[PDB]
Amino acid sequence: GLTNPVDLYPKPPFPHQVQAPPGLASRMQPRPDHGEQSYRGRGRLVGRKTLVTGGDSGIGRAAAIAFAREGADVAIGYLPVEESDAREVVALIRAAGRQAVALPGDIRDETFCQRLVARAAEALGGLDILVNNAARQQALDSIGEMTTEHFDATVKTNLYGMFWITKAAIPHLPPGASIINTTSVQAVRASANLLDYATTKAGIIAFTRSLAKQLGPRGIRVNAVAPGPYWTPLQSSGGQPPETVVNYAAGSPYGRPGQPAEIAPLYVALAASETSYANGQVWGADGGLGIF
Amino acid sequence: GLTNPVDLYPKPPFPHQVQAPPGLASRMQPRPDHGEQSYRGRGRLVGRKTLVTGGDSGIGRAAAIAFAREGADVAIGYLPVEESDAREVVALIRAAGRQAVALPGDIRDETFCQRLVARAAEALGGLDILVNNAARQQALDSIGEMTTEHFDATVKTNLYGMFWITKAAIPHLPPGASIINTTSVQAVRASANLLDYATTKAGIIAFTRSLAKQLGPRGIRVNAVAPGPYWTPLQSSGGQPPETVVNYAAGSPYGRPGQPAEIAPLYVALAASETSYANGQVWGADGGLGIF
Amino acid sequence: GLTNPVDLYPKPPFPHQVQAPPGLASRMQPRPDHGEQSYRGRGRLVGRKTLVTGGDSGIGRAAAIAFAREGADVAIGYLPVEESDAREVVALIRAAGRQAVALPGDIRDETFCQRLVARAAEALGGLDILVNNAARQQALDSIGEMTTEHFDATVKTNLYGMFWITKAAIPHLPPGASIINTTSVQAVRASANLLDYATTKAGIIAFTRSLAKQLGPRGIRVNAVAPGPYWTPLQSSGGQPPETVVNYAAGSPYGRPGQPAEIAPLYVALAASETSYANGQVWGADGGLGIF
Amino acid sequence: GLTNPVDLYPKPPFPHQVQAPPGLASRMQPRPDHGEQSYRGRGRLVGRKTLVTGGDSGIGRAAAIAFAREGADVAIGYLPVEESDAREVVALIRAAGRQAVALPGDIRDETFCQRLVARAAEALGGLDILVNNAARQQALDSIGEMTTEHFDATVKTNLYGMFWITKAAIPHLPPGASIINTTSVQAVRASANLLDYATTKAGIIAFTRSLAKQLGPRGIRVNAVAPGPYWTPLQSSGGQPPETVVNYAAGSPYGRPGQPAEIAPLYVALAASETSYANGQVWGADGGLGIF
Ligand SMILES: NC(=O)c1ccc[n+]([C@@H]2O[C@H](COP(=O)([O-])OP(=O)(O)OC[C@H]3O[C@@H](n4cnc5c(N)ncnc54)[C@H](O)[C@@H]3O)[C@@H](O)[C@H]2O)c1
Ligand SMILES: NC(=O)c1ccc[n+]([C@@H]2O[C@H](COP(=O)([O-])OP(=O)(O)OC[C@H]3O[C@@H](n4cnc5c(N)ncnc54)[C@H](O)[C@@H]3O)[C@@H](O)[C@H]2O)c1
Ligand SMILES: NC(=O)c1ccc[n+]([C@@H]2O[C@H](COP(=O)([O-])OP(=O)(O)OC[C@H]3O[C@@H](n4cnc5c(N)ncnc54)[C@H](O)[C@@H]3O)[C@@H](O)[C@H]2O)c1
Ligand SMILES: NC(=O)c1ccc[n+]([C@@H]2O[C@H](COP(=O)([O-])OP(=O)(O)OC[C@H]3O[C@@H](n4cnc5c(N)ncnc54)[C@H](O)[C@@H]3O)[C@@H](O)[C@H]2O)c1
Ligand SMILES: [Mg+2]
Ligand SMILES: [Mg+2]
Ligand SMILES: [Mg+2]
Ligand SMILES: [Mg+2]
Repeated sequence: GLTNPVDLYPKPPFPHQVQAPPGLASRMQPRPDHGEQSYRGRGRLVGRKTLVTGGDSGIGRAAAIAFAREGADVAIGYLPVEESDAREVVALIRAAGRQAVALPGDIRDETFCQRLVARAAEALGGLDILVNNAARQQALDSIGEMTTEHFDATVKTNLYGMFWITKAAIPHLPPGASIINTTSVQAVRASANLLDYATTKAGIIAFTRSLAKQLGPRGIRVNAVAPGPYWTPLQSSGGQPPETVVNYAAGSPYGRPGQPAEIAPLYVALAASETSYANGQVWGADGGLGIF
Repeated sequence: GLTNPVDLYPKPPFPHQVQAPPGLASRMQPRPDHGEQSYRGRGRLVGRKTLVTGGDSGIGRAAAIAFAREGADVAIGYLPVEESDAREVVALIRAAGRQAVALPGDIRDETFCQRLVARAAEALGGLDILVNNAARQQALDSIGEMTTEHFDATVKTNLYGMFWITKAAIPHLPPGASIINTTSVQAVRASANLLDYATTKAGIIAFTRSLAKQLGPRGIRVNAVAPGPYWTPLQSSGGQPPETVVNYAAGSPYGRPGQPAEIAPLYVALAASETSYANGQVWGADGGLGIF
Repeated sequence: GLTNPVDLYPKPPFPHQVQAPPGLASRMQPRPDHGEQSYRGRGRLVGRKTLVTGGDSGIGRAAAIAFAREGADVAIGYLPVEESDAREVVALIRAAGRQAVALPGDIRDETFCQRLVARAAEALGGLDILVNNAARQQALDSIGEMTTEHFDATVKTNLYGMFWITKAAIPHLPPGASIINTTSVQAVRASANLLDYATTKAGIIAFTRSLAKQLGPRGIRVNAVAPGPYWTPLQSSGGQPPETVVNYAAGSPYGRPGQPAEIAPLYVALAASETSYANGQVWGADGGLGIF
Repeated sequence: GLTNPVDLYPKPPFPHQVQAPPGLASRMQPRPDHGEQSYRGRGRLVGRKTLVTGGDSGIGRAAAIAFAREGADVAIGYLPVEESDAREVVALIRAAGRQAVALPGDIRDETFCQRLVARAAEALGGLDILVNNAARQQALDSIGEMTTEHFDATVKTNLYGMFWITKAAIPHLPPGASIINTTSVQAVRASANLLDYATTKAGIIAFTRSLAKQLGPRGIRVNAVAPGPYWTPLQSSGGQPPETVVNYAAGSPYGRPGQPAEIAPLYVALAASETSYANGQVWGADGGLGIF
């Protein structure tokens, strides 16, 4: 049946709240909806072998839950401090009857990126969906406040980590495989307070489009997803200022931010074998901002 | 299982072939694949009520087949000369166990656009997916060859028809409904020989994004699909020069054009109730050109 | 010397004000600055032969003044009710020592478009800069309020008029000539209240890019300019709602709208013979919105 | 007078030619035209104080020549091996009657970036035009060939160097100053063989747009220039495969690549004080490809 999207999920104002990054979904108010109850699989990805970075919380968690419910085995990356979020996702993947692999570690470390891919492929018996979804986002009002360490941390997480993981993954990927990279509306919106983050998110789009041309001839599709505002720990752990969290997305056409559950369908559609002429695309889901 | 997209469908060279517009799918060599055998529904749109313009052939036919197999009732628009293509789609909708409504007529006629919507809604018992997919595309190498009649025919079909149909449809659309407009990579690629067509396809994107902001607050989502090259009668009936048809998409990353079957998943995903934060988006499927 | 752009021109709030379209610059509060005092020519367009539609006021007036001061002869189009604005521009072109031609008439009339070009070329002794700058902009909050007459008036002014004038002009344009089309940030921003206008402005970009590919081989360059908010009669005569006029561009990085004087340099640079590899471009001047 | 842009400059085929990067303009066949004879200044930047990275050759050299001829003092960065190109630019700046400052060194070195800005500002008596134009571009057909050292060299040159130089420069820039960043059509075209380069060029655009929003309120404008193909040593020293150099831009609307002379007007126009509402823009000059 039909459902009105406007009031399907919570609207601001939200309680004043902050966490140290990367944060925990379980400490947000309200708790985000990653599709734990609502997502019903229909056999769209049976037997696929998936690695999702940042699969413990937020958009990556929603994708991991959906992939498992569609019949795919799922390895998740995350940072060690997020173990309490990650254990929930691992249990949900397993409750869908599929294999879950927990692979915590810092993707700014090149050797860890190599081990992440090797261990995921070994555990799953192969690899044929890669989702580069982990990110650092730390807002700063001025470039004068941005140290080299700040800029480097954002670029190493969001560009180098993706590069190393993707490079390590390609020798495993058979014809028919899919790579999906999470970008952001910030690639275009380029807010004053997200100078380094926006740089990396625009970079991710060109990386996606170039790699799609490179790998298309080998039968591997490479695509990106461009979210607008979603209710995740990235925002309340310093990705946005606190007043922005309280009134998050209040001025958007629905008057509310997205919940991660709502974007999982884009990841399933892009990975599915039937979506065979989608390559090099950036698919947006921004609730009416109309960016991608 | 995994399937290599590169050789899943035919590659050029194709036989020298030309038709008068709008053409018939059954006269193309090879016959296009709209998903007649391959598309399997999974209950994703049960009971939805759909109107697809240009649903007799090509991308619109692939969308109509998929919608019916996902459980939706489907009305199709087309031009009277296309009856032999259209009756096949009516039969496919009925073979999926759903109601089919055949509504031929010329969408450059404002009164016909009003009757099309009124008759579709009356026959289906409502309306909650509208796909503005019909188009005119007639390549010309120079503006000196483009008469006012040429320009007006393209603009009246691709902009005015969409405007009139959409305006008439909105009073029928409940919260939870979806409007999907087919645009083109030509909105950006803007080839020398498609001056009027490219103008209209860029126009369709801004129309989509503006209307998404108007209707989002009312719970209606408005999105666009941007195909790259697909094997359809629009291309061999004057949309492309004949030598381009012979070698169509030969230089693309897969070395082949898309078949309409491959893009149907985008229409299903955009219409599904679960894709509830996709509004004002343009989703491409261009086989690695990397436009949208 | 250096000048701070932030406070170079007036900032809101502006007096409550409205006019019947197309409006008069002389009735705005404050009066707009089209460069009447500030623009100093430097011989950049000596002997060029120009036609500017909407050259009586706003951006077109600023371009006409600059072209004349750079040594070009200038014909201007405008609507008859704007005679009092137009006579000022004609006097300023002539005070720069160049020829001015006043060509009032409605560009929605195909025969007038043909006469406009023929009379401009006859009077000037040729034609080698064409600026399609006239536009209709009438905001409406809902498609339900938008009659066919409303939509048609916007599309006929902004797309058909450009088509007819451009088609009539090309046989006059020698190698080295330039066509410049004014678009808008609305092509991308696509506000809810500018459904028809935004459609046409996106269309203008694809028209520009396609015609550039068509005419590049003949040595004719075709480019577009994408303004952000400028203080012109288009806004207070129904292009924007009244509260928007009072607080116009207050939230932008400078906190003020542009004055037409500020965008004239883009038109001069695009027309100049030295800018010989700019073809098919869209150059923005939006005061930090960062759209084009 | 009018000049036909099509045959104003050389067209392919060009001789088979390759150099080690960064290469020398003097070894290209034919020698590039940076405007040494053609560019005539008109007092548009009198007394400005400029730093151009990569000012020894190519687009940066054309900008440096034009800036000096418009009345600005010019410091140039370059790599020590390019001294024979750089000394010619120093001589051209001095022949225009302005001060030239030669500042060779490697912008991947953060301490050098700080010294570069400090020494330029000290020598010139201030700083008010900064052009981040240096780049690394090394084509590779596959990500398997791209070592971390390759990726890091491109990212450190094109993103970190820009970040460090810009951060060091801002405390010197008074209201009225301009920052201009050279990007590329590759930000959008994203070719298969330019995976790291295209990533950085898209990043540069978002960096530009974000910084424009930060600095606009302080009266500093930040813009980008997006060249299409130009005849420069970056291309024949590994930026393109050798067979592409031989046939460079043969299929474009003019059938020839740009010469650096042709793009200098964009840098002058963006820096000029009169262009006061251009902020956060990307202005293309791609010869009819129609990208930006
Ligand atoms: N939430 C939004 O509004 C929004 C908007 C646009 C784009 N995005 C994108 O969505 C993606 C997912 O973020 P999210 O919003 O779901 O938030 P999230 O905090 O739930 O997910 C980000 C994840 O990144 C991972 N991560 C961060 N640094 C890492 C490191 N050094 N090593 C390993 N893993 C690391 C963490 O595991 C974390 O869970 C990101 O790419 C982000 O850019 C989010
Ligand atoms: N095939 C491609 O390469 C391609 C590429 C990009 C975009 N598109 C878009 O795909 C959409 C569908 O076209 P297609 O390629 O499937 O070709 P198609 O010929 O199968 O479909 C176009 C349909 O338009 C309908 N139509 C045309 N003029 C009409 C009129 N006056 N009144 C009513 N109906 C009318 C016809 O019924 C026709 O079947 C179009 O919007 C087109 O712009 C196609
Ligand atoms: N002012 C802004 O904020 C803004 C922003 C983006 C784009 N633009 C564009 O700038 C261009 C110029 O408008 P402006 O803002 O300088 O306002 P303006 O009112 O000064 O100029 C518009 C002109 O259009 C002409 N015109 C309108 N309908 C016509 C018709 N039927 N026949 C002949 N001429 C007709 C009138 O002569 C009028 O002076 C337009 O193309 C507009 O889309 C303006
Ligand atoms: N030529 C083209 O076709 C083309 C196309 C699009 C964009 N671009 C852009 O144009 C800009 C200028 O390049 P060009 O084509 O004029 O070629 P070029 O080789 O003449 O200039 C590039 C310059 O970069 C400098 N450079 C490189 N690495 C450096 C380092 N580590 N430290 C200091 N300086 C360093 C060198 O001094 C060199 O002269 C670049 O940003 C490039 O991305 C060029
Ligand atoms: Mg987390
Ligand atoms: Mg048909
Ligand atoms: Mg006027
Ligand atoms: Mg050099």
